[PDB]
Amino acid sequence: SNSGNAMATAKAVKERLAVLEKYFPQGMSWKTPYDTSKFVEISIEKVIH
Amino acid sequence: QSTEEMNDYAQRNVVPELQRIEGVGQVRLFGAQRAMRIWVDPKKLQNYNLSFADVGSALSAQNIQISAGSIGSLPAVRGQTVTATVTAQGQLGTAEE
Amino acid sequence: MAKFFIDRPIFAWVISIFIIAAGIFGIKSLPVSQYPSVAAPTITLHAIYPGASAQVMEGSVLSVIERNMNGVEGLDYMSTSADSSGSGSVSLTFTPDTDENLAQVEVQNKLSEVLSTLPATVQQYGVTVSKARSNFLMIVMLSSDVQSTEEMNDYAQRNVVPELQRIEGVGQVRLFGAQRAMRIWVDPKKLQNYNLSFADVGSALSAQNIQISAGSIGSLPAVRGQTVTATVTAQGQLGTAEEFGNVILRANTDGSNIYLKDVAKVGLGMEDYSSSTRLNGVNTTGMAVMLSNSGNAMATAKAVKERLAVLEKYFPQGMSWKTPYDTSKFVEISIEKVIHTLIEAMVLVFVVMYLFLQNIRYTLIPTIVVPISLLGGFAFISYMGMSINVLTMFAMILVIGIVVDDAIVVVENVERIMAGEGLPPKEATKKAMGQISGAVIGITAVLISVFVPLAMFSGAAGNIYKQFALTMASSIAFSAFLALTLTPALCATMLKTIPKGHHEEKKGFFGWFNKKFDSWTHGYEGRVAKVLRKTFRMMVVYIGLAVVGVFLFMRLPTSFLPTEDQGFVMVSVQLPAGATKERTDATLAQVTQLAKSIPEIENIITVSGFSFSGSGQNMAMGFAILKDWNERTASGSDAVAVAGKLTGMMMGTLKDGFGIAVVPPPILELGNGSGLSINLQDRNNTGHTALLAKRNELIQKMRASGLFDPSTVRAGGLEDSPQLKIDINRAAAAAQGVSFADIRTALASALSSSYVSDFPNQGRLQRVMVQADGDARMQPADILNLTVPNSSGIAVPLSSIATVSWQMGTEQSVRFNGYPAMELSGSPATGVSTGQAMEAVQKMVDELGSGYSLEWGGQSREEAKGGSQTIALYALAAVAVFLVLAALYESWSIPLAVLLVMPLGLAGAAAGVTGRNLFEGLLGSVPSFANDIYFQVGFVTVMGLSAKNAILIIEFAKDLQAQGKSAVEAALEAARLRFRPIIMTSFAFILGVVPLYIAGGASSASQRAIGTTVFWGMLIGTLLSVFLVPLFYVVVRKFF
Amino acid sequence: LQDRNNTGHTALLAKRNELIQKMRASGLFDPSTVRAGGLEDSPQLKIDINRAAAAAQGVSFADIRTALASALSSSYVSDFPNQGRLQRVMVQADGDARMQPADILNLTVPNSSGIAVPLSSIATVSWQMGTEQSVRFNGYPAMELS
Amino acid sequence: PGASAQVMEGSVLSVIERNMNGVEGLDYMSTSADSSGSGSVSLTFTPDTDENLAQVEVQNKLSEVLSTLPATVQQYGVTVSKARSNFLMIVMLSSDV
Amino acid sequence: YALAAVAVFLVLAALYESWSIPLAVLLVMPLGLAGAAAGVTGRNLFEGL
Amino acid sequence: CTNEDGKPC
Repeated sequence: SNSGNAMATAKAVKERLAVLEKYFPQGMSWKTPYDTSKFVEISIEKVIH
Repeated sequence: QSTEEMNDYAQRNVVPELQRIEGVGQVRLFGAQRAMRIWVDPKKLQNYNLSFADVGSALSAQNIQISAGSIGSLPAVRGQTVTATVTAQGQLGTAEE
Repeated sequence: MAKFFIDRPIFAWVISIFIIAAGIFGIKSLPVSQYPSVAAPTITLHAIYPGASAQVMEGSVLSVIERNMNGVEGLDYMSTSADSSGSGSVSLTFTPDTDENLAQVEVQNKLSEVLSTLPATVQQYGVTVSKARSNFLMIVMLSSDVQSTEEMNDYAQRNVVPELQRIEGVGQVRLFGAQRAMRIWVDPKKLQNYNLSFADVGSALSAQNIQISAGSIGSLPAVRGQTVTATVTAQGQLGTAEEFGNVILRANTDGSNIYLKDVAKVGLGMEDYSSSTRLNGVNTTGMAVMLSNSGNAMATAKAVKERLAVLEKYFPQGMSWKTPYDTSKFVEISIEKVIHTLIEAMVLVFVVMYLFLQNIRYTLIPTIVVPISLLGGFAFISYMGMSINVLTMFAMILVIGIVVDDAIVVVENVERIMAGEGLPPKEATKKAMGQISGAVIGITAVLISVFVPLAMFSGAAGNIYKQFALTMASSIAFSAFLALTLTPALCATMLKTIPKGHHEEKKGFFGWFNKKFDSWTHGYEGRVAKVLRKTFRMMVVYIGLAVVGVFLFMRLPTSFLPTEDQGFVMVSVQLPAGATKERTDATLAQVTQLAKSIPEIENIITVSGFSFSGSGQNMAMGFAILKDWNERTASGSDAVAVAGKLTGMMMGTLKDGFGIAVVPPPILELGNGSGLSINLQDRNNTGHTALLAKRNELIQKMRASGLFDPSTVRAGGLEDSPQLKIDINRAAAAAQGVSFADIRTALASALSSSYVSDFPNQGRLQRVMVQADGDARMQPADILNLTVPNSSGIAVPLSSIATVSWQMGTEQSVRFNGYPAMELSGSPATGVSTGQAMEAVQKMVDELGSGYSLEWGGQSREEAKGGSQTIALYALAAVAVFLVLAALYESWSIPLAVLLVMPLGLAGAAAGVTGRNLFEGLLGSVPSFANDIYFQVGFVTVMGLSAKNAILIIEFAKDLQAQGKSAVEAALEAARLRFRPIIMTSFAFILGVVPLYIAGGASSASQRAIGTTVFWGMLIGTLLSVFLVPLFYVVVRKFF
Repeated sequence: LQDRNNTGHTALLAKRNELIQKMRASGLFDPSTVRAGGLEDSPQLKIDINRAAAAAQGVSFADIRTALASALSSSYVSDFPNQGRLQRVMVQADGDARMQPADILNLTVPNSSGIAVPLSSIATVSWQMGTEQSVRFNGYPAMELS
Repeated sequence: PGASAQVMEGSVLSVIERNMNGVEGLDYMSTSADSSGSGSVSLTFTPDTDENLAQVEVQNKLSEVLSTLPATVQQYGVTVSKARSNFLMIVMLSSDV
Repeated sequence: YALAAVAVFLVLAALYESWSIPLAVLLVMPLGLAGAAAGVTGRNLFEGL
Repeated sequence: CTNEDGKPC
């Protein structure tokens, strides 16, 4: 959303998914293979280094 | 689980939780939630001389919600002791129905 | 900054004039109310679906509305509640920082997207979005005893309400009652006599009561030569009961024309008939005046009462008005208390200054510089956009003490110099200021540092802390400024020289007191020398005292705000499931005759068919309004004692149903309430019996196996009642000629109401509703003998189709965050805190398999987040105080001498609270004082004052040692120099807070809490510091 | 000019007319520029349907309401594509049929039998003098002048 | 449609106006009705009061009272406007064909 | 007008350390007022003439 | 104090 953050939103989504996984039916799993925040975090880490 | 069942579960449980997170602008499911699909056959309609509006109206008129009321309503006669809610289903919920 | 103004008195007076003007202009533009807004934004929907049950209503309206609301920016959580009365609500709570107006606008714009998908009836009535927050001001009541509630409701809505809305300051007026309506009471027997049906009545009334738009003559595309234009008019609407009774239902070929009066009776009635109010037994119609943000409450109450007294000259015979409850007398009393404490503080400081300094022109400087400080505080309050409210005035009452301590310090130093060295006022003032200026700046910095964190909290308690924080900090900053500019010049220009050898010659009470205080000071310095002689013993004694204080502090209950006697008591009647409004009315009459007996209760309002714990025909609630506190000065005449007496009498006499009286909390929205509210959900939509079984299993796990005081734990919904269900056999219904449209028609028409059209009633439109007569709506046989017409027009018994039967069903639904939920309550008994109790219940709910979850409710949402913010803020404040003190003293070690007096004040406050709880448990009723918001505020205040005293002592001892003395000599002379101003400040502040120690009347609960804390903290902490601070200095200088 | 004692429209109109009259002939205002602001009230045509006779002669009321509305008012029937835009189709009588009051006094309504039943019998048309505008200012009835 | 000035006023415009009291920053109100069945309510705020907050508050006060207004009004809807009323230019298109 | 006069008085009293010279300076406003009013009146008379 | 809203009363 306009005025939204990428890293914060991605982290929040993944945490909520980790919490929601407790009520999944039998056999169902989740995974985010496409995530646009890993690049931001790795770039900030490299710059700080 | 089939992909239709998983799509339904997603829409029901996972999508509302995700779209009320701080920052999510909108969530899009690559699929659709479930529905009751009636697959009409025109040649059978003709064998009986029916229509498509016939099916539409037969469905709309037999799958309605009945809001019955209550026994012993507020403007009552002197000496009424008990009230009670009335309940009639009216709606259909399975494919055999 | 002090020498500049000691030489420029007129410049100082000009700045004070500017401060006074700013403060007055701020006081004249400040909103006056009882409380601020602490709760977070909430919006509600309030749909209406007459005749729908909890299940039908929920599933077809409320779920559909709610599942379009995820994504409204700022949503915290979401709730839903439907009952068997035909009304349901969706309640969205938003996080703080959210704009209530933008939130409501967004909720409405989302609702508009789905309004079409709801049933046709729900669309006819309309969904009403609105904000929950209310700024309640007053209640108006019109009682007649001679006219019905409909006539009174109509008169109110037409004459009294539209004139109260116009008064300045009123933000909304609400009438509690159903409007008028043209009621048609159809008789089904007469209907079937003529072979008509309810659909005939509905269609005829919709076809014969219609609005006609005729048009105009001489319209715009006209013929050449047209000279006149004119609008045509026609009246196609009915307006009276006779015209409605003359409606034609069937015109025969014979010309007989059967009418609507043949099969029904038409008269003006009401819309719902659900609720019914009474004041002291007689009919009433109540309004609710609500203040507008940035409005004055006292002025609006005065204007409302005057307007009503003017309007009363046109009331019909028997009617009269009355405002039983009014929430402006609270803020008025708070203002009066502020003024009285200011005046008594002036008297006390006058007496102290004259007794010690022994002259009159010393008692005029504080009298001049304290009001200016409070005025600057008012100015700052106004700038930041706050209001005048009960909490702001308590903050003023608290800050008066510090603002008088400043002046006492400065004037006592100046007089000491003038008397000891025989110097003129200018030189003496210059010397005193050179001694105390840096110390004053450091004290101000430290006070700001310790008061800031109170404003950086979160939640509702954060909004409650912000009042005290900002008010006190602003007042203290202005007091410091006035102490560095106006007090020095006042001392330099008003005070007169002391002749060399003037004192020691007094012959009277003054000489006797001088000798007495000289002896007391000598004894005091002897005792402090003894204390300094043995250092290890006194230091271990101090460590013991500090640890004991911390212990007594931790072993102290918790709370938010104590319940206060606000003048009224609430009552909640509840009869067995299935009762009617007649038995509820009888029980309410019993309750009224009971509350008449209690001589402390003046008025009693009674509401039927409604309660905060659900809305049903077998519910009700009252409002017992007590006399003024002036008359209720006795042991068993407070709100809690009256509640107890009333509950006892109820349990004694009530025949049908039970009732309980309670004293509600202070802050109605987010005010202290007790319990671990829970909302057990099921993610898999397993059903209602399964979720109920799981709720009961959890209640069982909690009751005995857990540690939750098994009496308190309880379910919080509404027990299931028997219902009447009608299976419809479609197979047999089709074997005959009965369709399924006619079954729905018959069932929905036999028992429920119908909104058909509108009609103009003397100025305003109203509804027209069709419903059966009462005699055809009462027994279960009125639904079983409902014949339905088959395809051949003939009737068919509904027993050969439906087979009605009795069953137990749910009378209430609830969703939380989109999942069916069921509320539970509880409370950890003692020794177990909310933290581990909540962890235990979370693990319990974890034991129940997937598809069942726990969601916290109410205040548990705030209590769930750890209390790490408080510890973090307090540690950061301590670090900031240390930094400021190191900057002031130019040492990294000396600040430790002032940081060691916090244990003393903490121990004093905790011991005073504990001792009061013991003394009132032995001879009194219950422990009333705990570790709540007011304890926190009073403790911060005592800590600030003790830090100020210690700062001055240490800064005086550090300069003396620099002159070439030892450390013991420096500490001794600093104590001997600071003895007198400490005694004066203590006398004044303690005798000033004493009136808060015995507070009785309006809001005396918080006043007693803060009074106890401050009194005992100041006393004990001063008595200890007066002897220990020199020792802290000595050991901190010898250790490093 | 507000009225706060709810004295009606005729009284406020008379007061405004006298105020306009003495604003002229005072010397401070130049006449011919002192004028009542709101649009003037003019005569209107009133139709008084008689439901008793309308029913005795076997005439519905929806029929009367359809007749009256259709004769003098444009109806918006549908939308048509005009050169790449949806625009409105509107039905209305031609000018000759909606110019005089006789064009509405001589209407007829379907009887159950299908007959004319002139509106002159099941109604009564007459001239009135109605208000063309009703203004309020701050909650009270007002009238504007300048 | 079809309502006189008096009926239109007393049934819609007074209903809205009475509720529109207490809006933060309101200076004075004024309504006006005509025999065409079309009226208005104009609310004039104090200068130094923002147009956007004023409009949102007015919209919220209107929605609450909207449920009671007549059925034809709700069907056509009540529109909001905050534009000036004095002209700036007048563009004249002319042609001979 | 009263606010302007009071502000002038207060500012002058602060700057020069007196409650008297501000009075002396405030006694000079009536001269300006008389001048301005007489000027407007006289120009009105002249234009009418 | 009726019609769904209790009021402090």
